[PDB]
Formats: sequence, structure tokens, C-alpha cells
Amino acid sequence: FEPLVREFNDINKIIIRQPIRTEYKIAFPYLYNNLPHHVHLTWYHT
Amino acid sequence: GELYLDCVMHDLRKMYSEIDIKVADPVVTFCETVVETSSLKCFAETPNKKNKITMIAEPLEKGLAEDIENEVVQITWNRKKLGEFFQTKYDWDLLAARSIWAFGPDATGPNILVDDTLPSEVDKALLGSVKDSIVQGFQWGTREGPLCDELIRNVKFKILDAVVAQEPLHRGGGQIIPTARRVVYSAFLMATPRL
Repeated sequence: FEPLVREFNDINKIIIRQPIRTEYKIAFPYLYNNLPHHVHLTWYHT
Repeated sequence: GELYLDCVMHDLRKMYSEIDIKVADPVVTFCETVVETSSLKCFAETPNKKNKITMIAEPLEKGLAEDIENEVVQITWNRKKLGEFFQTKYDWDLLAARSIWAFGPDATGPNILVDDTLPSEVDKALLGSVKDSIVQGFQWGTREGPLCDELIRNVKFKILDAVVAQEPLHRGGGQIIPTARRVVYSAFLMATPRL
């Protein structure tokens, strides 16, 4: 789609153990992003 | 877990605090341990050279630590019954069974504190005056954390010589508490720290 909007995160202070896989931003939207505006919740398991 | 903190961040943003929040990648909390007996032991005193503490570190076993975490090895009963439980469960020594002082960072922790200096611990009235200060330094330093202020799991601290001067009455406890803290640091750090 098109963009809807258009000393803390130091790279020497963050353990990159597993690469942040992009689908985490869908599966858990608040925890993996800053500013989640107009976000929708997901039904996740039946 | 993941969904718990996702839900509380949703709750934090939408229900109470509408402010945009920078949030880093989540890291776990860590702990510390020791796997072997201590080296040539350290004895350290106060800035005024009055009172010393001689302490080694050797690990209490897996069963010991997990059972103190299950409260069954609590010292709130008689010292004799606690010693009998140490005997009937771990082949523990009788002379070390009636000498254990405290536990560690909380009411039931993963550490233990033993005294065995049988020629030199006849000085009991002068040892028990600072025994509670050794406990007040011990619990506090075990909930502090030497390396990166985490907790200390499964380490035994054992005192082998008590050199405390005659009638301190103001110096003793207040100076021995950071001294007990520092000798805890030395006996932990000296021979085998692990994460």
C-alpha cells in the first residue's frame, strides 16, 4: 500500500539475538512499533 | 510474556496515557552463579582497621537450592530440626548443621550462610553481636548484585575466621555491614563467576 502517515535505541546497547521478523508487527502491533495509529486488533486463534 | 506486554502497551496508550512512547526490543532478566570452591580466600577490613571477615564461596547443590526455594529447608523452626533435615536429606555435617545463619535476597533465597571455625568460634558473645550485621550485609548484598545488579543463584558463602575487636559498641555493626557486603563481592568474584 501507500503510507498513511505520508540514546535510547543505541546499536551498542541492543542484543540482536534473533532478527526482528517483520510479521511480529502484525501479530503484536503495539509491542513491535512506535506510534501505531489507526491500528486494528487481530483475532488470532480458533 | 509477549501478549501480556502487548495488551498492557495497548492499555497504557489508549486508556490512560495517550502519549507516543519509544519502546526498545525486549531483553530478559539474568542471574548469577558459582560452580566451584573458592581460591586463596580474601579477608578485608573497615577503613578503621578493627574488624575483619574471612569468607570462602563454594556452591550448595542443585537439590539444596531448589528445596530452599520450596521453603522446606526454612530456618523458622528449631535449629536442631533444621539440622536433622539437612542430615536426612543431604548427608550434611552435624557441626555445620547447627551453625547456619541466614538465606539471602529475600525470606527464602537461593543462597546459604555457614560458619565452621571451631577453635576460633568459642568467642561467641563477640561473634553474635555482629552476626546480625553480617546478615544485614549478606541479604542486602545478595539482592544487590555485583556484575550488573542482577540476582545471585546457588552459591554458598562460608566464614572460616572471625576477627572482630573488643567492645566496638558503635563501630561494629555499622562498619561490618559494608564489610560483609565487600567480602561477599570478593568471595563471589574471585574464583568462578558464571551467568
